[PDB]
This record gives sequence, C-alpha cells and structure tokens, in this order.
Amino acid sequence: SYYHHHHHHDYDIPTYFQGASMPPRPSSGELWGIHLMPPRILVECLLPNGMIVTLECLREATLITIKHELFKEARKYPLHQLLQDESSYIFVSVTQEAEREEFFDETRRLCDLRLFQPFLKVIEPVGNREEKILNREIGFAIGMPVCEFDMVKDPEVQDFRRNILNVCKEAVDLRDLNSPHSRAMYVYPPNVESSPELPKHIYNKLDKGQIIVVIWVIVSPNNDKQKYTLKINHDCVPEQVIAEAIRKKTRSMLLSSEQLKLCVLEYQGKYILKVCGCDEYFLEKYPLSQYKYIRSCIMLGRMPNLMLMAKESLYSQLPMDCFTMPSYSGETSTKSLWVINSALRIKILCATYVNVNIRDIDKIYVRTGIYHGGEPLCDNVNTQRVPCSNPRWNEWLNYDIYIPDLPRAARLCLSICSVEEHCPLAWGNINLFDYTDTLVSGKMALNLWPVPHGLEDLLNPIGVTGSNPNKETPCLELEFDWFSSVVKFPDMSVIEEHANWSVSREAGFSYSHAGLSNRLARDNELRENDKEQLKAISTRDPLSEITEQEKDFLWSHRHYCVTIPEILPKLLLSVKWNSRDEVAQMYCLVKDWPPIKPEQAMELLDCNYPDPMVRGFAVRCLEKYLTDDKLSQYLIQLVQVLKYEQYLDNLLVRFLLKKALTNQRIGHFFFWHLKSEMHNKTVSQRFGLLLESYCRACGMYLKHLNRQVEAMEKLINLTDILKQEKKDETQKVQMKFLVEQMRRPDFMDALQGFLSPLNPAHQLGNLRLEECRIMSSAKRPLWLNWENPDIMSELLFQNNEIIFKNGDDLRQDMLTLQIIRIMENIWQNQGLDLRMLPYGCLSIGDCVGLIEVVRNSHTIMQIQCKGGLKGALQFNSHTLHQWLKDKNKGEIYDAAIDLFTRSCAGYCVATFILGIGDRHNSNIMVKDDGQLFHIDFGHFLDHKKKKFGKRERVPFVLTQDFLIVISKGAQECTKTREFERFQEMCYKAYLAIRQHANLFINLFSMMLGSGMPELQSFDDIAYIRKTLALDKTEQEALEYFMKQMNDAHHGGWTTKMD
Amino acid sequence: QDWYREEVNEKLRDGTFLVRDTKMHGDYTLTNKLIKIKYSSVVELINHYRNESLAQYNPKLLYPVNIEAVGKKLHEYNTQFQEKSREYDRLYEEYTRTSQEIQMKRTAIEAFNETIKIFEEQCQTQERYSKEYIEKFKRGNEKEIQRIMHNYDKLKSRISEIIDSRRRLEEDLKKQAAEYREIDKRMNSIKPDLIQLRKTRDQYLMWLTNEW
Ligand SMILES: Nc1ccccc1CO
Repeated sequence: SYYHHHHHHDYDIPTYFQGASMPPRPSSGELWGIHLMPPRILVECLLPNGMIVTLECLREATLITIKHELFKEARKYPLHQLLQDESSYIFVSVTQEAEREEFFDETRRLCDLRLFQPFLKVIEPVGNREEKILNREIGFAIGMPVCEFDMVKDPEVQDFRRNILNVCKEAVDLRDLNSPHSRAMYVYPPNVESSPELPKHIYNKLDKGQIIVVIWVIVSPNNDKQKYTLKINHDCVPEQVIAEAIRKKTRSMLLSSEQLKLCVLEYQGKYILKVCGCDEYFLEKYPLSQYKYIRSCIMLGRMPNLMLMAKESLYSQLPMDCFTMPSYSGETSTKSLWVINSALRIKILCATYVNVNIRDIDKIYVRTGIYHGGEPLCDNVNTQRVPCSNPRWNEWLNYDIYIPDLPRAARLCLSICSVEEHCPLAWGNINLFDYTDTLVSGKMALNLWPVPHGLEDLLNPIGVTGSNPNKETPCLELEFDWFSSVVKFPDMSVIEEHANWSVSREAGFSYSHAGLSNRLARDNELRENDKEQLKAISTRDPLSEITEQEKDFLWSHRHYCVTIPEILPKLLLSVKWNSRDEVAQMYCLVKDWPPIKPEQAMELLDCNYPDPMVRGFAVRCLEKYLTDDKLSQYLIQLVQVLKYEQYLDNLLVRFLLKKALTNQRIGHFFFWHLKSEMHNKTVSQRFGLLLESYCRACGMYLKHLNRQVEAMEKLINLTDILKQEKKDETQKVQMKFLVEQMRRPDFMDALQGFLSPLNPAHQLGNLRLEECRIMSSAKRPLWLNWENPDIMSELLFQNNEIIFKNGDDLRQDMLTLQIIRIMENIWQNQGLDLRMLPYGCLSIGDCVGLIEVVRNSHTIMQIQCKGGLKGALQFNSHTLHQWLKDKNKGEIYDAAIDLFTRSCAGYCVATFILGIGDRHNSNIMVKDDGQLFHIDFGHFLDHKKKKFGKRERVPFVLTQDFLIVISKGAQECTKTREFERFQEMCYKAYLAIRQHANLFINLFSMMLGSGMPELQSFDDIAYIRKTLALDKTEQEALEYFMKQMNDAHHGGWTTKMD
Repeated sequence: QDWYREEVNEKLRDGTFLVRDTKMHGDYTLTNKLIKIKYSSVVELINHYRNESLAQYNPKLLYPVNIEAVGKKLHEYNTQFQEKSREYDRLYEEYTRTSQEIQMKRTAIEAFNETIKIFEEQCQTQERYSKEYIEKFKRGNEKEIQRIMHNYDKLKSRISEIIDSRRRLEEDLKKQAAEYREIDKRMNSIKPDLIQLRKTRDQYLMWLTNEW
C-alpha cells in the first residue's frame, strides 16, 4: 500500500556509496603500504663486505644508534676485518619516491626516512661535497627529489633552472646590502597597512591623536620585567617611542636634565621595538598607527605591549644566508615568420588509447581550432572516420589565416568528440610558437587530458597548454607544416616599422569606406559625443561584453584612448589578433602606455590576455605601484595566474620570485601556495621548478620550512590512520591512539619546535596533550594546542591552538575569507566600520589544511543548547540575547550591541553578494564580546543552482533571534530606530562594494585556473553581476537589494532616501 | 512580441543566434558575437540576414532556435538527471583515484627495481671478497665457509622474494589499468545522455515559462 508492493530486486542490503563521510585519500606513510611502522622492526643491513646482518631495532631509533650497534653486531658475522671504522661510513636505501637517498643526517629516525623496504646499505661518502648533497633539504621541502629535474630532457626546463638564478642572485644581493639590518628587514619585514592615514572612526578613539603604549624591559637574570607606560602621538615613530621609554627608565634624582639627554643618546639606537608574545618587529620609519598590531589594539580597546630588545640580541639570532650557485652553473640564422606565404595547415594522425563503447556511441571525430583566449578563425573538424573501433585519420586540416597573421601567443586547441549527439572525449592544446619564439614544425606526440566535471563545451581553450605527463592516456600524434627553415617571430624593431608604415598608409586612405568604422575619417579632431561614449565604456566591468560596433569604435579611436589609460583592457579585446597590421600597431601603444593601478592591471594577467607584451606591461604596473602589503593580499591570485603563462620563464615569475626572496613574509605564503598544488600534475613541474629556485635562495628559512613540512606530514599520517583503520572504534578508543602516538619521541620531535604556517610570527612550543583532541566531526579534525614559548607570552596568549583538517578542500573557504578581508578594508578605509572576522585558513595539500581557532566563540546552536530549559519543549528567541547580556553588563552592553549590529550588517551584505551556502544555527558564531561571524561557508557563487537553477538567493536570513538583539529588547522590532540604523549600514555597505565591483570580478577571474568546481568559467563569476546589479543604475540596485532583502525576510525594507 | 546576458549565454552554450533588449546606450542586440541595433523594423532586418551573410556590412544567422501534465515531468527528468550526475560524480572520483593508485604502483615498481639492484650488487659484492678468503688460508675451512655459505643462501632467496613481490605488484597494475579503462568507457556512455536529459529538462521548464 506504501509502495504498491513494488519490489526493488537489485537492492543488496550490505553495500555502500559513502553515505552510511570523508573525501579523497590515500598517500602512504612510514614504510611502503603501511601507515605506521611496527614499534620493533627488522632491518637488513647490507655491509661493504656483502654480508646481510638483519638487526632488530625500534621504529624510533636514530641511525647513530643503528650504526653504533651494527658495527658491534657485525663483528660476530664473518669477514669483520674487511670493514673500516664505522665513522668511515654512511647509510643509504631506496625511498618511496624511488630514489637512492644517502643518509647524511645520522640523528634522523628510522620512521622519518620514508624507506619503502626496511633496509640500509652501508657505504663510504661519495661525491666529496657533502654540503652540496643538501639538495635533500630542498626536495624534502618540495616533495620530490631535485635529481628528478636533473634528468629532464626538455631544454626549456633546464633553461629555466639556469636562467632563473639571475633573479635569485640579485635578490640575495639586496638582502646583505646594509647588513645586519637588511637581513633583519628580510626576515622580519614590518607588518604595516599601506596607508599612513587613519580612518576617522579610529582617530576618534584616541582623544586628539594619542595612544597609551606600554614598553617592557628585562634585567636580571633574564626573568623580571618592568612596564613603562607612555602616552605618545599615534603618528610618532619607533625611534621616538624608544627614546621616550628610555627617558622614563633612566630619569633620576642623580642626573640633571642635560645629563639625561646624554645617557639617552648613547642608549637610543642600541634597541628596537618587539611586539610582546610573537616575532613581529617595528624596524622602520612608520607612524606607530601604520603598523597593524597598533591599529588592531586601537580598534580592540587595548593598550599595546612592546618590548625593548637590543639590536645585538636580535642580530644574534639572524644567521648568514650565504647563497651558493648549484652544479648546473635559440639558434643561428633563421627565416622570419613574415616571409612565409601559406595558410596554416596541420596534419592530424592517429589516436591510439581511445576508451569508448561501440554499442552506445555511434561515430567519433577530432575538432580543432587556433586560439588567443577567444579564437582567430572558423572552427573546423575532420570527418568521422574509423569510428570507435581503432580511430585513424590521415587528413590535413586547412585553417583560413595566413601564417604571418599568427599572433605571438597563438595556440592550437584540439579535442576528440563523439556523435546533435555531440560529446567531447579527450583534449589537449599546443603553443604554436615555442619558448624560443620558434614557429612549430614536424611531428609531435600529445597525450591528452580528461574532460572536467562541469565542462560540457567540446574543446577547452582556457585549459592548460602542454601535453599530459601521464603516458597511459589518449596519445594522438600529428604533423606541422615545415618551411625548409626554422621559422621565427619577428624582432620588435621589425614590428615597430610595420606599425609606422601601417599608420602612414592609413592617413592616405580616402574618404568613405564600407564599414569604415575601424578607421576614423573623423580626423585628429574628434566629436564630444564620441569622447563621452568612450569614458562611458571605460567604467563598465570586465564581464560586460562589448558589441562589434563598440569594438571597432574603440579600435578606430585607439589613439584618443591614451587619454583614458583605464580603458586598455577593453581596447585590447577589440583588436583583431588575426590581423598583424592591427596587432603590430597595438604593440606600440602598449609599449609606452601610461601605467595604471595594480587592481586594473591584474585583469591583464587573466586567461583573456595571453599576449607577452600586454602581460609584460601589467608586470611593469605591479613593479611600480603594487606594495608588499597589497602583494601579499593578492598573492593567491598572482600564483594562480602563473598557470596561464605560456612558458616557464617569464616576467611575472621573475617578479614574484624576487619579492618572495626579498620579503620573508611573502616568501612564506609563496611557498605554501605553490606547495599546496604540487599534487596537481598540470602544475607539478612548473611549481616544482619554482619552489626549487625559492628554496635554493631563501637562506635559513628553508630549515624552518622543513620543520613545518615535517610536522604536517606527521599529522597527515595520523589523520589517515584515524580515517581508515581506526574508524568504527569509539572516540574514546581513537583518542587513546592519538595521545599514545603523540607521546612517541619522533612525534614529540616533529611537532614541537616550529612556526605556525597560518602565521609564522607565532612560535609553537611544546604541545599540551591535555588540551589536544580529535574533534567530533566525521573528517576527524585535530584540535592541537601548543605553549607560546615567547619571552612575554602572558602579554599576548600563553597557548596557541589551531585546527588541522584532513578531509575537506580548504581552498573555497580560503578564497571567500580573502574576499571578506578585502571588503572589510574597502569599507573601513572609507570610514565605514563593519567588523568582519576573516579567520585564518590555509590549504597545504590535497584537501588538507589549517584553520585558526577563534577562542571565546560559539555556534548559535551551542548558545541555545546551553540556555535551553529541561523538559525539552521549544527553544527561546531571547536565549541568544540573554546569553549576550549575561556577558556584557553595564555600559559594556550598549557597545556589544553596536558590534553585533555592525558585524551582522557586513556579514549580511558580504554573504548575499558572494552567494555563499545557506546560513543556519551551526554555521553562525558569536563571541563573548558580541561580534558575529560566519564559518563553513560551503560553495560560494551558488553551486547548488547547477541543479535546477535566476534564484538570486539570500543566505543570511535574520531570524527573530538576531532582530531582538539588534534592537535591544523590543517586541515586534522591525520598527525600532536601532534597526533603521542597521538597514542604513546594509545600504551603504552594499553600495561601497558595488563601486569596487571590478576588483571582485577580477579576483574571481584570476582564480579560474584552480580546479575549483565552483569556478569553471566566467558565467560562474557572472552570478556576482546580478547580485551587485551592474547593468542597473545604483539607485535601481539599492532597490533590488532592498527588494531581495524584503522578500526573503517577509517585510521590513521600503523606507530610505536613496 | 511573438527568436525574440547571463541566461542568454546559457542558451548559446553548445550559426545560432537570438535577439535581446541601459536604454541610454542602444535598443536591441543580436547575440557568439554581439551586434548593436529604421532599426524599417526589428523583424525586418533579421529575416534578411537569415538567408544571407554578415560579410558585406563589416569585414549567417542560420539557426533561429498540459498545464498540470508537464509539471511532474520536471521532478521526473530532474530525479534521473540528479541520479545520473551522481553517477558521473562518483566515477570521475574512481577514475582519478584509480589513476593515482596506478602511478603509486608504477613508482613502487621503480623502487622495487632499485631495491633489487642494490641486492643484486650485494650478492655480486660478497663473491669478490668471500672467494678471496676461500682461496687464501684454506686449511678456517668449514667453520668459516659454511657460515659464509649460510649468509649467501639467504642473500639470494631474499632476492627471490623481492622479485616475487615485484611481479605480484606488476600483475595488479594490469588489473588496475583494466579497471581504469572500463571506468572511462562507461563515463563516455553516460556523458551524451546526461546532456540530452539536461537539454530536455531546460526545454520542459522553458515551455512552462518547487517541490519538483
Ligand atoms: N568572448 C568570450 C571570451 C572568453 C570567454 C567567454 C566569451 C564569451 O562566450
């Protein structure tokens, strides 16, 4: 009656679809195919005399210990007198990366060697430079051996490795320029806002520009400290602050005034300012306000705590970086591209590995096309030959574009398709010119890539240039027309001359033309209706596509466009890249175009601007305008944008690499963002090669990065065992296993002396195992807690705790928190105080990461479970508000509500615009002090509209709970002024972002590289157009926002002067 | 009223054209390439360029593409589509992790091989130095050599195991490689129907113009 007695006969009750909750695994641990080696283990010790003594020794034994015992237990075997003293020997074995690694560091533990099979050959030290065979350190940091590169055939690779050192050498120069200062300046760059100005809402906190600061000192033995509370000008510098501390410290009844002045001067510059509780340092002329620690204190109602640290104790710590060149320290007479008189043609041959059902699929072909982002000719196919069963062509596809009209950045994109039954099988793209400027000619083998999740379209030009390094995949080879000579792309002198010729030739073209459009006839003197359709176009966002009229219109008035530098991105998308006439002329405008702002210039490194000249310009912008503060904000995007760079060596890489080697805070996140994506074999080579350069030249931080790396691998194994072998055990049982393991010496070693990768300022000391635990989630995330071993920990935080989560893919969270952070700074630097809490997140691997724990904060759900009465009948709307009053009693109350209402406002607007996952009581959080913030954001640009979805959703819907709180205690509170005030924040917040909507488009645009399913192509990013409403006028948008906020809430939003 | 951005581009997804509607900007638009639009009419100008090409204006438009009884078919086509999408989402997982697992084997096979060579070299290494001490001295004798025999006997029957172990891996590579192909095989079958199941679901919701 329930089911019409319909039997489902297939349904097997045992097995299971991962429903009956943890995603991608696994990577192996301490020995081959076993996560965690047995505590006592048998190891075959191969000696120089050919004997195999099999030792038994513990999992955690050092090689000093294994050697020392092996040369005691080898005596008892035969041929003892054909062995030297043990000190004449070193261990060696085959690792899981399959390479013969020599074991120089004898303090290393047997479990920590990644050994594959449990054995150890004995040898005498070959290749006498021991020093140089600390490329171990580099390949450990990288997660592949350096020798794997030394055996790469490709000349580009080997050219990259040699030529990139140019940069490294220059960078190491800058570091030891005015040492030891410049070294400290590298290691401890000043953590500083890019604007010395102060928003009015901060200034107002200071009583006419004055902060109370507290300077701390230590005397004897190295124990007791002393405060020296100053009150100084916000805008005074560290050198002034150090003086005023010293004055106060050394005033006396025995020193006159004049005598004080002298004892200060001899002391003044012997010291520098530290921040208490972490390794941040105020090391150059900046307003104290402009340092971020200071500006945070001012907003948080706190009194700075600095320390007077002696330059010689700080320079004591900074060791030498002492850079060493590694062992690794075009063609003659050619024919120009422009000489060649033929159309392009390409011979397609023989796909071999094609896995298709001959039942289901009818017939299959190879689509092809030439590309520049978007394409310079008609797209064409071959005929549907030897369909399915052993696919074989020997055609010549003929492309209607002459060979001299191929732009420098041109690329062939191809794909194998099936049959309006059209359906792509495999894909792959080649650069038509190589990295040495050479037009490609001859036969090429190209192993193809699988179509991605979202990719319904059939060819894939945005996808990466190059062949799949995985051999066992559809390898379709092909032939490129060869013109008796290695063809090359012309010099710049040549391309200038063609342009100067092509412009003189334009002046003599006469009168009318049919579709004259693309040239003026208007003269140097241009109409005023023309000049105000141009600046009108200039304003429009990246995604508002241009019509062919507007293109030709722009392209005609191209020379006036030098008036409006900011128009360049549009201008370039109007050029016909299939007309070398046009393109040559463009190269000369772009040559000496006025530099633009970095936020404008980052568009020009997205996938739609492949030209080298263009991208070079954009880098020249960044070189001039983009600051170390603003760089390290956008670094994620600048690393993602590398993937669209045709060749290994380029300007973008050389820039980033240099900044990384020049400022250790960038370097740090530069490492992790590259390292993060080493599993993804599109980028493994490129990023590996880059990480090698960085690691080779960054000096002592490498050793620090190795410790972080060594710590994460331990944790990755730990969570892997918990998620596989120790599932279906009680938390109780799991947590024993956790403690038991962390106790062992190798873990104790590996997890104690290091720097948080979420922020390397924080040192992580001994871990407090009392407070470490496996959280309740199914992904088995680890709650980890460390002592803050800083001298004055107590002044900042005694304990430092962060979450390590093996399951989820952190990089969507990572990106949304970046976008929030940016909205905060946009708002706040317009005097508009909306307090977002973009908590820390870092992807370090394939679905592995780190999340900053915010202490004293609670999921609304907890609030309500805590304040819920027993006889569990229904929860109260007020419970939230009750809990919050309970925290904030007195004048304190009114300020807590302000915060809530300010943060609730930002997170409303932010969340609506970004389209993030629907909000509810277990992903909204409130702090004791009354700030609200979201977590576990989910898919951002509305990825569950790929199912059924113009929904234009509202994810943060303000239940009664919040509204009560927003308006003190009122009943039916939609009508209080408290809430009017609120709505006004929401309206001025919505608009403030809308005026910066370009950047947000561009930040999302630059991320298309990353294999994030939520960002497959531009229409994804086009959600953010509707929700910011850029087709509308701002007053229409305000109403659109009001309207959307009204309909989700059911009543509130229809009273303001827009 | 009765062919006439974001949802326009989704209807250009996969000659084909249509006409679109700031008013202080232009009026209508012909969408893929965009053409801004006497216009004597909107329907006048387009009929002329359906038969003919767009070359002569600027250096064809060939493809102008039950109120209660279609409603539940929106739930039905959606519930296979969303089943079918899951099947596609599962297999692309299996495909890739099987690709991963495969290459971990390939790398292990290399590691095995290098392991073996060090051992081959070891049994080679003992012969040079042991058969020096068999011919020097002689009259040690069996208290020496039958222990140097014992060591060696282990040295090779270990190598036996290591090559056994490698083979046993190599066979699994094949079975894994087989399964890898089979997954891809079915991926490519499910894909084209997934598009048709999706394309009709768009058409069914577009004719009507949500428990479903
Ligand atoms: N014109 C263009 C360029 C890049 C991406 C998408 C489009 C429109 O489909």
